[PDB]
Amino acid sequence: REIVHIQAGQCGNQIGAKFWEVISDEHGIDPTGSYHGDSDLQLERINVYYNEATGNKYVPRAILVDLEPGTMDSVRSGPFGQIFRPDNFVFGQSGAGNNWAKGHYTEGAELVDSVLDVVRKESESCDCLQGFQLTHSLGGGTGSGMGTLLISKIREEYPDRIMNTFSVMPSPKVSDTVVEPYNATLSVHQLVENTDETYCIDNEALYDICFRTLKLTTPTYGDLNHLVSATMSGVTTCLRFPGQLNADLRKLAVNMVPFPRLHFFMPGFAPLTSRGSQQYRALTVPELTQQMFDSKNMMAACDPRHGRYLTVAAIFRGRMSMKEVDEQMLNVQNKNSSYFVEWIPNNVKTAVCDIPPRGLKMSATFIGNSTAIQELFKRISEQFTAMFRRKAFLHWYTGEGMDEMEFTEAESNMNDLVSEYQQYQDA
Amino acid sequence: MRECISIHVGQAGVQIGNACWELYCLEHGIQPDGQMPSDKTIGGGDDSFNTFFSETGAGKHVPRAVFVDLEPTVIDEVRTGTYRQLFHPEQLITGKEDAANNYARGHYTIGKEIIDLVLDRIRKLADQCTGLQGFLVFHSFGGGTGSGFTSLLMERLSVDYGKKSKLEFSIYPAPQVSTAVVEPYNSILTTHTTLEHSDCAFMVDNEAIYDICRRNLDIERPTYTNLNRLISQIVSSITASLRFDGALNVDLTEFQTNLVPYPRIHFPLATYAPVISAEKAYHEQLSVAEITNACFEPANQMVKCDPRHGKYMACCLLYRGDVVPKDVNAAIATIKTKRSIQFVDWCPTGFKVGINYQPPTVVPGGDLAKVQRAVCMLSNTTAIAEAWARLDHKFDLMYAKRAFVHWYVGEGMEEGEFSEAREDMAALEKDYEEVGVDSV
Ligand SMILES: Nc1nc2c(ncn2[C@@H]2O[C@H](COP(=O)(O)OP(=O)(O)OP(=O)(O)O)[C@@H](O)[C@H]2O)c(=O)[nH]1
Ligand SMILES: Nc1nc2c(ncn2[C@@H]2O[C@H](COP(=O)(O)OP(=O)(O)O)[C@@H](O)[C@H]2O)c(=O)[nH]1
Ligand SMILES: [Ca+2]
Ligand SMILES: [Mg+2]
Ligand SMILES: [Mg+2]
Repeated sequence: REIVHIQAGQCGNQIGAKFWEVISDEHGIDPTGSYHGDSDLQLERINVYYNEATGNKYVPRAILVDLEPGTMDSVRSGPFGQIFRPDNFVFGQSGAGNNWAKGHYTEGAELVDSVLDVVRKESESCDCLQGFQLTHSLGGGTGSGMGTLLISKIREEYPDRIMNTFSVMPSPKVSDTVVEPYNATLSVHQLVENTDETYCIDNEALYDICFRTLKLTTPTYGDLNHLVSATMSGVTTCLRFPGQLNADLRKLAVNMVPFPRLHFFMPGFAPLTSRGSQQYRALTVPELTQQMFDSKNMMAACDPRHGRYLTVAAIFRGRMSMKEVDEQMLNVQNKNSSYFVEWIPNNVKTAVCDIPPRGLKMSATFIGNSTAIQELFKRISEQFTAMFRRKAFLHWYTGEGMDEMEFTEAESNMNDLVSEYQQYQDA
Repeated sequence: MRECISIHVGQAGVQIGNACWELYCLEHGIQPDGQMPSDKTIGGGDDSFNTFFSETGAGKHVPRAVFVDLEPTVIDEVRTGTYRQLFHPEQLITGKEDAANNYARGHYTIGKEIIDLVLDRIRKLADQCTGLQGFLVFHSFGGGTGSGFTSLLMERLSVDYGKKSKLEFSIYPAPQVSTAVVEPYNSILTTHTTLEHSDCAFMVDNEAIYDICRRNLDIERPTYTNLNRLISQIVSSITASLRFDGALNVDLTEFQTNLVPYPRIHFPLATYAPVISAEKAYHEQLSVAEITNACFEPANQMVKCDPRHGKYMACCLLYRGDVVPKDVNAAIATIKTKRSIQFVDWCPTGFKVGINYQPPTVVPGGDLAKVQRAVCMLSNTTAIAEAWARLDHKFDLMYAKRAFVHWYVGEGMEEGEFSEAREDMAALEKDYEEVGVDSV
């Protein structure tokens, strides 16, 4: 069951590269593409993400996309820059100017067919393609605008495949431009309709974690991407290593998505660590379970106590007592049963994987579908409305052919999504 | 790629061009003959400084610039000056008869005779571009060429280059160095005509620059040379993001996204620091916090107005030199709890920051102290409308009596163009008033 990976825009390519860097190390693949590991667990399902090449070389099934060559040139000169298939580098020259319209309708529409040629070339090599995963931000132009354009066209050509995304949400605390709420709202509209699974990665939460918890006075994007790569590794563990639970993208979707539009997940992770800062003390299982559920460990700036969990997927990594894990997992549900919907019996599922990530002897990754996620979309909607009520900064969009009505629809659909999440919070 | 083409129109535009391009050369280590030893790619390249310089096979780095004036004596000094080898003779264009402080002559009578030749020479630069970003236009509001010919050119550029971006550096008249009583007329006419065709315009109040030279550099009677060397530093700070690369470097177009909430509202206020003499800068280091706080002293603005009695729609900080984000963030946090900084209710209050590690440079024998770090704030304030208000009032005083209007009518203009232009300015003042009102 092969997965085709796509990374779009500056953010998309910067976390996308970091992702391939991290899991390549876990699968024992060096920058050359050669395997140098000591466990056979590493190679059993390496076909999910890697293509097998001459000399038993492994090549990521990854497609790199951008409307400017800057970031992708940095990727190609980065640590694992050479592992990527050079033909899978598809880039324009004009950029998107943090403009959704440019990415979706003009600049990106010019490039999108070239990208789909590569997607198609990769897909036909697959014995049994299960689907796609996209990494991108929603606050810019390329990843947000062209990324959702790609999603729409992939769904057209592969309507029976799963679409998955890692979507970075914009935050004023970590902001490039004022129009990020516009770009994000337009994108969420697209995501609600055309993805089955979306990991909501909030730059607000990533900032707060770095500041409040990791005590980083002034966090960079590099710091923020330490958390993202750690989270991305964890939520894909069940897909990359042998196991019985949530092993493919469809079975994850069937277990996590009770209603088709409500497919926006809160990722969580424990223990939280900063770059370089060495951890010497391994956490106990009770500690991992408590932390991975705490709001301070959520990658989406939402209070889980303000909502209810529809579904939960948990993945413990390392050498530990699987009996202690099940005990602690059952304790959380039994002590805080109110925060789990009673009309989905046994909605918490747990997996365990012997291989821990690098630098930690054990870890836990959390994937929650909570109604509390509405707080994320409400926040975006408020920032959106503040500007839109005065039609501020809209000329950037009307200049590319967009009409005000399209903003109104996007606004309305996100507010509908909010109310849908609220409907089940009071069930 | 991302080439930018500079167009210097009239005496003010040209002489400011001299200051800017001299300054660029020193910043990039380019010699007066155009050679650049540090540049190992001979005859071309994709480096950041190539946005402003093209390269010949002989290793000469040539400004992507055109100089235009309807009279030859100012550009002749360039043709025979220190940097004469820098420009191809075709980049330097002159007529024989200036516009005589008359917009009509600059736009119509004299200007129409040379406009086609100018567009041809501009076209020759553009075709050498692999990815032309846009134009930077330098001109005065007061001169007949600066006002009249510029507006004609901007109109023609919109036709020949569609929606390709066009930025202005406009010299706003001051009585201390004024050359004509009719500069208010020329100012209103060119502002009205260029408004639809400019994407972003940086106004430079000559009186603001004049005062800074007097107060901060102790120059008893500033010359154009004093003013231009100061102006070129602000221009350099603004274009630095295009000419240099860096991790924390933010492109001017990204700032532009924040600075222009509506098409007509495209006049950012510039504030630069530190402006200080060698005598005072000695054994005195101005920290990040100090130069940042100086950005909110109205005495340091390129345009005379009071932002403390207005509302902000954007605030951008463009640092250069020894600066790190930590110190910037600390300085900003302090400032917000001590200054009169108030935003409109429909816009976020976060300051957008850019840093170019390349330190500030000064021209030999210049009045500015060489400092380790500088900052240019670009803000969008309703207060900048005060500059329109002062100009419009002076316009009204004369036009009520139709003083000097016959000089314009004699060159083919109609009084309807004056009234149309003034009505547009009144609408513009009202626009800046409307954006400041709280939402309902
Ligand atoms: N800052 C600065 N302002 C200048 C300079 N030269 C002229 N000005 C201003 O420009 C205005 C006059 O316009 P000019 O540019 O000199 O005239 P012009 O553009 O050549 O148009 P003509 O009437 O045809 O000569 C006055 O307000 C001057 O103060 C200069 O070198 N530096
Ligand atoms: N976490 C993270 N967020 C980023 C990064 N780069 C940009 N962003 C965020 O994404 C938005 C800007 O989008 P960007 O990816 O630069 O636009 P694009 O290149 O046109 O797709 C803003 O909300 C940024 O905070 C990054 O490296 N990491
Ligand atoms: Ca070169
Ligand atoms: Mg970006
Ligand atoms: Mg002249």
